[PDB]
Order: sequence, then C-alpha cells, then structure tokens
Amino acid sequence: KDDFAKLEEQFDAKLGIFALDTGTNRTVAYRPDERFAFASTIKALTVGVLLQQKSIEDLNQRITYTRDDLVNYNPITEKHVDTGMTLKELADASLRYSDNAAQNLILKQIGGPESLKKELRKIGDEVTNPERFCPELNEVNPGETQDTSTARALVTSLRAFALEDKLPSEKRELLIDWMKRNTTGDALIRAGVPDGWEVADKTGAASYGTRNDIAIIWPPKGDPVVLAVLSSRDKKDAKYDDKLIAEATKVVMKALN
Ligand SMILES: *C(=O)[C@@H](NC(=O)Cc1ccccc1)[C@@H]1N[C@@H](C(=O)O)C(C)(C)S1
Repeated sequence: KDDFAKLEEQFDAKLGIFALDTGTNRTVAYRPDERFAFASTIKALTVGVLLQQKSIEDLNQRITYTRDDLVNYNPITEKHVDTGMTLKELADASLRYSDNAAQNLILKQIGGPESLKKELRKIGDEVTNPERFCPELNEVNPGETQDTSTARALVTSLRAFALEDKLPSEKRELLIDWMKRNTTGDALIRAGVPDGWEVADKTGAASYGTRNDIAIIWPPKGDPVVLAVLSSRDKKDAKYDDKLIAEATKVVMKALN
C-alpha cells in the first residue's frame, strides 16, 4: 500500500494495480477502479473476441490492405502489403509485436469498437469503453472515459477469455501461446516476476505517459496469477519509465507470497 505510493512518489506517476491469485483467490488492488487509457492492452481482448467469432479454420481468411492503412508502428504488416495477411497472422502480429495496423484490421473484422464493446458487455465487463479505431491516433485527456478501462476490469476480462469459459480450449490455447510469446514486454511485468516462471502479457503505451501491461503469470507449480499494472502521468507529453511497471510487479509478487 505504501510500497505502491512509494513508487508513485519515485516515478511521479499514478499507478493502477489489480492482481488475482487464482490458486487462493487472493487479490492486490491499488487504485483498482481508476481509469487509464487501455492503449494496446485492448489488443488481447480484441483477439479474444475474434476467436469467439471464428473457427480456427476461418482464421485462414486473408485480409488485403494497402500502405494507406498503415500509420505509425507496423513492424509486421508493413512487410506484407503485397500479399495481405491471414487473420491468424494478424493476431500473431498484433499480440506479439503490437502491430497497430494488424490490430486495426482485426478490429474491423470483428465489427469495430462498437462490436468490441457489445461483446465485452456480454461477458460482464461494464467498464472497458472501446470507442475509436486506432485509438492511439487521438489523445485521451484527463477525465475522458473513451478508450479507457481499469486494472480490475482488464484483469477480469483477460481472465474470462484466457482462463475461464469465454473460449473453447483450443482457442484459449492460441491466445495464451501468442501472449506467452510476446516480444514487447521484457522490461515490464516480465522483469518483476521470479526467474523461470511463465508469463503471457500484453503491453500498451499512450500519451500522458501512459504505460501498461496486463499478464497471466504461472508459478512453477500451481494456479496462475492474473495481473494489470496501468500507469499514467500529469503531462500530455510526459515520459514513461518501464521500471515503474517492473517495480510495481515486484510489490504485487511480494504481496502474493
Ligand atoms: C499501443 O499501445 C501502441 N501505442 C502506440 O501506437 C502509441 C505510442 C505512444 C507512446 C509511446 C509509444 C507508442 C503500440 N503498443 C506499444 C506497446 O506495446 O508497448 C508500442 C510502444 C510498441 S506501440
């Protein structure tokens, strides 16, 4: 409690923390219901919904696109404009590289932010507010609730898809594999977790120094932890520091042990 305030003190930032130990039902909450721009963590839920709406076979559908559908951070999708990419390959790119264009293509496919919100409401997430495609292209100003969620809701919806019954097991397995194989999170939740332990995570970064990671974390032996660490700062062009996330993860891990 004061460890998390210490981190807020040390990094001049606001933290939102929610963790669930699914083995004991122990919880670690710190501003659990405070809203942050969810930023690219929404990609994990976007794929959950894609997977609910498609057989694994249907993920082989090819999606074509041009250079004009690519804006900022498209490491995978910029390599394939000639051929396009299948839904499967877009999911991989979106989750493991946070390919922004891949995300936009998947979001279109599922019916846009309106359909994403519909499906999240259906799983009992009253908080996550998808509003815009690309939502990184627009600022979430303090007090704005469009494209925001909370640590607690993000954990709840992530557990629903990844760990519970919102997906049949072969699709839940695909989601988990992609997340475990994320390339973008080494300095975040993964840097705060004990060595060896498996981590499936999805990162995000926006304006106002927003720096997020959501994860499922497995102990050698036992049930997983599901965790959201959301952060933001006072100023629109504020810098973030990944260390804040890693260190907040350390505190959660302490508290769970
Ligand atoms: C979603 O979070 C994406 N963010 C952006 O495109 C905007 C942005 C804002 C500030 C700094 C950098 C980028 C992509 N996801 C993150 C992430 O997964 O950490 C990237 C920084 C890779 S871009």
